[PDB]
Amino acid sequence: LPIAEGRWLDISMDFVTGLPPTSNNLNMILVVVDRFSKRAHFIATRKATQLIDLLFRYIFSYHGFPRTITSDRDVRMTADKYQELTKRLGIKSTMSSANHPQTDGQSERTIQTLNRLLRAYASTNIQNWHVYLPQIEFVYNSTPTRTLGKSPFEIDLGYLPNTPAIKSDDEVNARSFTAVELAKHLKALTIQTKEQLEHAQIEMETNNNQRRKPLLLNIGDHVLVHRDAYFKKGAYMKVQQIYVGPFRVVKKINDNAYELDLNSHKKKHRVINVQFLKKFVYRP
Amino acid sequence: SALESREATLNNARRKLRAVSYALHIPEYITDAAFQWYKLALANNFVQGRRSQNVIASCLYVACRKEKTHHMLIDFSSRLQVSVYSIGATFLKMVKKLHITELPLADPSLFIQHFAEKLDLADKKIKVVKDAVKLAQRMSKDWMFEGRRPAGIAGACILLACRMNNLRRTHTEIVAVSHVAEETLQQRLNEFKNTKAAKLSVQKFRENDVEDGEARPPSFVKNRKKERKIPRNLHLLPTTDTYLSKVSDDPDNLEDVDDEELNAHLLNEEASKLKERIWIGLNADFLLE
DNA sequence: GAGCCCGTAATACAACAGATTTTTTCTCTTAGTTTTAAATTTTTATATTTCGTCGA
DNA sequence: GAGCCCGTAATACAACAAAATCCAACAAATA
DNA sequence: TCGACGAAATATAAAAATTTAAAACTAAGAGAAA
DNA sequence: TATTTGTTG
DNA sequence: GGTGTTGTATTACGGGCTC
DNA sequence: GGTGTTGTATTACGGGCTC
Repeated sequence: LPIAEGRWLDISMDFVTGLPPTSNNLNMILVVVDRFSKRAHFIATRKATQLIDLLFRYIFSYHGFPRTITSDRDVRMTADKYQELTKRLGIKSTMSSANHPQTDGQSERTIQTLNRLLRAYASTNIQNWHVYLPQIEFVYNSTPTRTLGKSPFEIDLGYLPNTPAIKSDDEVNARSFTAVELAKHLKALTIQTKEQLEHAQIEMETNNNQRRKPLLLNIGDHVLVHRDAYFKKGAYMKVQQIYVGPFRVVKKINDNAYELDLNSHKKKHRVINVQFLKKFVYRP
Repeated sequence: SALESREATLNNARRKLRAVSYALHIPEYITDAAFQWYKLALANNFVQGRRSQNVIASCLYVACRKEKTHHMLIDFSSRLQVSVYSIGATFLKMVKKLHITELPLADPSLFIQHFAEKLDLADKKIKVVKDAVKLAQRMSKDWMFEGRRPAGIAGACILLACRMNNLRRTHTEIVAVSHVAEETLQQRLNEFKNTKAAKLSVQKFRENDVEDGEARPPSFVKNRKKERKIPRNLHLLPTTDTYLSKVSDDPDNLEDVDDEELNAHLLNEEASKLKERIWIGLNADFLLE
């Protein structure tokens, strides 16, 4: 993904569908972490209704409205009622394709870290983890990461409130005292965190693309989709033959995907990331 | 849900409205106002049993009329058989139901600026349209055009402007888009010829046109005198209850109508079989259903 | 070094790791219900439209 | 070269990849 | 080929009085898809 | 003796 | 427009000593 | 006693030419 802009403008959205239920008021955990600062959040839903915009609004609008939402094609976010709200308000939607959760990313990596944290705080205390969920997000917020090297409080306005001890390169370290000069401090943090995000991007690209062969077609081919995101995710995979027909491509929607003319009723989506294509080649 | 059922109906309304607007060539805000009027119509327990094109045509017309424009009901009814006056009747019914307020004026000056490009066009498009609206502005204040089909008065004013100016065009070709009968058209033309002295008709009409009074509409001439020549007091207003009490509704009053009616209330029974012959001849299968 | 052709031939990389139903909203599609307004008559004076016909 | 301590500090490697039902079938536990 | 008239179509406000859609409104039924 | 209930491809 | 991404043991590279 | 293992595109290394 493109790295960032000013703070709290790109937001990653996903959630795990089911947990061992609490007392019958809460069922699953939704997360909001911004692409820039990776700030944890505690959205505890009920596996939901069209009132998603209520809880989501109450928990991001604490900070403010973003520019784009990096999420999956989930029905609570594909959500024609909710999408028109974003089009009117001025919020884009990346909407990662069917069974390709890699784009969500920061939220997926956070729920990876949240799962370990939730296991740590609810090993002997199942069925009431909603009390510990703010502790989960506060612990995630106070712990520095690796790809940025700073705590997500420090990536934002740096006001780690606990202050058990002063960090290295001891200074005033009290951003409450600063009143008008916060602009230069946020500019400095933005510059160093932007170059750190670029460093994380290039490091990821180096350690991943050692074998990733590119595929650049962009027009006029007869590509396939090998029975993943073509049929249902709930459709069972077995020793049944994989004989998906030769489809067609009409548009280059992105560098790493191509839209297809799915010869079905609608298939409800036509965006296929390159991890399912395996371009078909004919012969006269 | 209750809110779920509204969305499909509104989507169908939007699809039909956009389908008609694709042939009507109306701007976006007119369609937006039409859709909000359709929402108001559904909020007023929308008239069921009506054809879909009627209500969307009424909403489109009231939206295109709320801002001064040029579209006419014939354009709404221009698909090979539509029966325009039924659409007009549905619109008239929806006037009271939707309770239209701040009614728009009926002035044919904007009609000419749209009729100019099709029939009787001009090289600069400044002369004939301005001449027609200039003559129409003063012909309106003479109390002659009152409820007389604004398309017809617009076409008549265009013909008058063509007559006073120089334009080699066919007289009968205007009925392609104007859709006005020739009888009322020539009636309005020679009405203008009667009400004008024709002092400088060949060059250019009079530049100071003032007719204070002095003229009457033709319908006033027809039925003011109510014939052919070739703040009252409340006591002067009697109640009609005494008229109903004058005729007796008594059960025994069955013989007060003897004015040879008693001999001829019904057909005679001697000709009942004679009637029945031609009845079973013709009016026989008309009853078996 | 410096590259090239081509002909063999090693070479890390990934699939086999029980498979299926549910769970919670959403979104077309397609058949059944409900409320309501409308197709042919009297009719009454008013007016304008559009045919329809007639005349010199 | 040759190795060692120590102190940072990079570094590929794998986990988030929806959740949870059983299917068929061994053998323990009562009553 | 301009003038001269006849005449149905509407509104109109009621009472009415049998059939005809007819479009909102529910409600399966499939198909997505984390 | 039928209905359970631990664990495992 | 729209398409990975960090936590984690594990391991590699400079000051200071022996040369 | 008892605990990975090959199919597959992909890529690396010798004879023969130019040096």
